[PDB]
Amino acid sequence: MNLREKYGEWGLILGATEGVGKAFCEKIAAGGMNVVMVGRREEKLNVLAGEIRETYGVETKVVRADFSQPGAAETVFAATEGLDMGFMSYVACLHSFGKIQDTPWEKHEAMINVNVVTFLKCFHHYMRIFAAQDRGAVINVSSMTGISSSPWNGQYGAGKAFILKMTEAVACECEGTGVDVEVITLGTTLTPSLLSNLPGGPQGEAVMKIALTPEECVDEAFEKLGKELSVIAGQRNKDSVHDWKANHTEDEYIRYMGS
Amino acid sequence: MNLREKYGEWGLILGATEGVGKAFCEKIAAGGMNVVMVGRREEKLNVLAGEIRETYGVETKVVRADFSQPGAAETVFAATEGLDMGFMSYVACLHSFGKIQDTPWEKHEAMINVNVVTFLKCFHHYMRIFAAQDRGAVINVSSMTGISSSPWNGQYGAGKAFILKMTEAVACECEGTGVDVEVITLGTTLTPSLLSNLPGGPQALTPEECVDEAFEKLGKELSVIAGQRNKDSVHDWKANHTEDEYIRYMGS
Repeated sequence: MNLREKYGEWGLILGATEGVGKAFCEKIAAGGMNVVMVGRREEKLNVLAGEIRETYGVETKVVRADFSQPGAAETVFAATEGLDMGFMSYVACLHSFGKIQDTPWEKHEAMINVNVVTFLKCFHHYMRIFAAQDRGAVINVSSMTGISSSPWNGQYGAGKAFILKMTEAVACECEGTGVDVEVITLGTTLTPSLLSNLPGGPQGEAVMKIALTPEECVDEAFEKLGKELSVIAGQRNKDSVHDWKANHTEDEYIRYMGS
Repeated sequence: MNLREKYGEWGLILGATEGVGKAFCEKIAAGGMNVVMVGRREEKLNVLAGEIRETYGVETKVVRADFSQPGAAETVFAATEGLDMGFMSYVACLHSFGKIQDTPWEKHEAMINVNVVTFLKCFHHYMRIFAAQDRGAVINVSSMTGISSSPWNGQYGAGKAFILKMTEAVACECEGTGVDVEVITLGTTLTPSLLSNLPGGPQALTPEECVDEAFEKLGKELSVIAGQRNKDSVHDWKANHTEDEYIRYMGS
């Protein structure tokens, strides 16, 4: 049985053009689902949509929305109305370097909108649909910064922790229903974002000993969907988190991040 | 002698706002030079200028210029006219992920302008000034991609190799003159931009460390690779492997 048969006709990827987003689109398309792909870069989404259609033979719908902006979620809801929905993933994230006081309120609000408000509007709306039909799946993406905290980029971890804890709660609520919910928590992931800050050196190599590909993250999330509630992607990351939790104080972990 | 006494009154940092550019600004201000700080993000430049004046008590001149655009160099030259110039560093770079055919021509021409044309215009203009007065210094910044190549970001490596080999040539030309020229080649450097892309660890040199090494070797060494590990890694790629293996490794 494939994802279309198990969960429903269309899957919604919220933040579809970067690495992990793109890999979600490809995975659900390979699983037979038609793909609603959402993000701010419409041209890039259109290219990806054509690639998905040509590679997988599924239908696509491209929705331009900026998740930092008011009305983004409503744009999405209008785009999916009348579709048989089987899947949602919230992938988008916004962070911004700076101490709390050095980041202007407008940017803080943008981050709240991406990581908290648009996130929850979408999660709530599609959970209503999935719960009413007693059928569907959600995999939301968090970050190890949601566990460690993120000094000098405080809202990264704060927002990702909101996503983590909200999704953990809902994952538990859905046990023994027809809706399967999971949060997958990512560490350092191989993106063009990353590679373009790795211009050379053995230190460039040292990052790949602990970087996962977007595909391996998505593969692990789907392997555990409906079995585990809260997953840390990759073995090394699981063990690293466990060693921080078990053998160090909270302060040591925070301070390590801030060092 | 501090930098002021050795080379001259004003230093010009082309690409002053990001990590390495900022480190150059602080270093030359610490060495007693007034700082011409150039880049596209004028608000950010003004903040840095304020910090430099506040900390070091040197003069600053902020020049808004976009090095991808024609006439950027000529904007900078107008700003430095009448200043006693001692130092220049070309720090700015522009890269763009994609196979050569997938990058639009306009973007290719922008990269050419940032990495080659504006670079060389500035290098030529300020070398004329330094050579005529027989004093001055230039430290240009290259990248290990200029050595390895950069598959899926071809113009980055190509442009950085242009900067590398041009600066190497000029560094040699200046030996035994009052002008000291150096190229410092950087690998992965510890910046906020890198750290934001390492959410799960590890949590390399800092820009400050790279700039410190460059100034330590200025007038002694022509072409420096920043950091001991990077020097050893490039040696081993050069000595123990074919050129193709190194290229394929970067592409993998």
